[PDB]
Amino acid sequence: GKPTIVEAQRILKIIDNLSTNLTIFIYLDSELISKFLDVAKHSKLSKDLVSKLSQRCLDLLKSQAEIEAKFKPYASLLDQSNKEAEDVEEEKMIDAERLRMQLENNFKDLVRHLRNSPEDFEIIKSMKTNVNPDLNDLVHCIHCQKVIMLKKLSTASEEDENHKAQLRDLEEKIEELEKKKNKIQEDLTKLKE
Amino acid sequence: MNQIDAHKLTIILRDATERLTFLDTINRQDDLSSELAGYEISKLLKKQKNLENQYADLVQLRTSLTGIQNKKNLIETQTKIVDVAQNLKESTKKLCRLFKENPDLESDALKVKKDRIQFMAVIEQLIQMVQNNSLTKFQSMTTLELEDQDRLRKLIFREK
Repeated sequence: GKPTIVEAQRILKIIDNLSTNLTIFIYLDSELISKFLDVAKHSKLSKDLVSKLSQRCLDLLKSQAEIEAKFKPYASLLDQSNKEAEDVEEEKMIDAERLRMQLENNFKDLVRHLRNSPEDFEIIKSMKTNVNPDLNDLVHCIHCQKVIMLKKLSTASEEDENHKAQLRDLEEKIEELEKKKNKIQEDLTKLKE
Repeated sequence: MNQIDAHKLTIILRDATERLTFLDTINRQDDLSSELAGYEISKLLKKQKNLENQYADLVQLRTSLTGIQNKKNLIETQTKIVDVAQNLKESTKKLCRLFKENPDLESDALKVKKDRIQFMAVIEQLIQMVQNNSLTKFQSMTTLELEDQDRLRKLIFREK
């Protein structure tokens, strides 16, 4: 019953996009991606699910596995660069930055393709069934933030001040009526006694 | 949690923040004007126009649908007309709701931008928590905000 503005509608679109990306990431953990490094020798992944995956999806999976394997040594270096590690090699830092940027590009491409292929996300969910409880909590918090922000942007700024100016009176009268009903219920109880 | 997964989550959050920044930059030049509100009004009016066109086509068919064997077709057209009329009434309700409770376009846009800034700050806070792996703090903040916001307009039928 509350309409939304163009800016608020764009915010909602980005909200759904972020939720979809988070859900996709839920089934794109590091271990499964690394399991895609060697299709033939890594038998932990069933052949049928790999075959059911699209050629572009499989290519993205292999590329992401390779990028993650390469960047594993440099992830800690990137994390600790913010600390006192002044003696970090310049070439090592440049290589780590390049690997991170390539990994980000590949992950964005994979997310874009998955959002464009329902079968891709369905298969991804099929391969992995154990979802981190922290991941579920983050997804639910994302939905809660989405709903609260829809609530905020579904309200006129004049109505926003209404929550303080006129909705103050509305809520106070709601409390008054609730307490009046409480008093009438107490009267009913006393009369029955 | 794995550092690769945390980095990917941070990248996704920063991508969402960058999308918000691009939207704000596009709105910078003149999108603050009523052109966006006018565009939404025009899209709603185009939906209303489509409903009216379908209703008029059905009415024309009914007027020209003179025939005994087609009574079932006439009934179907009447049902479609009823659905179109209900859609038109609902669209009129929505458009009037737009026109009544949004008298101040400037204030509404200002509040939308403030909400956007608040959400970008919240996203950066979430990114910092993930880098610190403090998912519990993020969940607590979400719970607190959920508890805080609570209600609006529900008060109408609540009073009823």
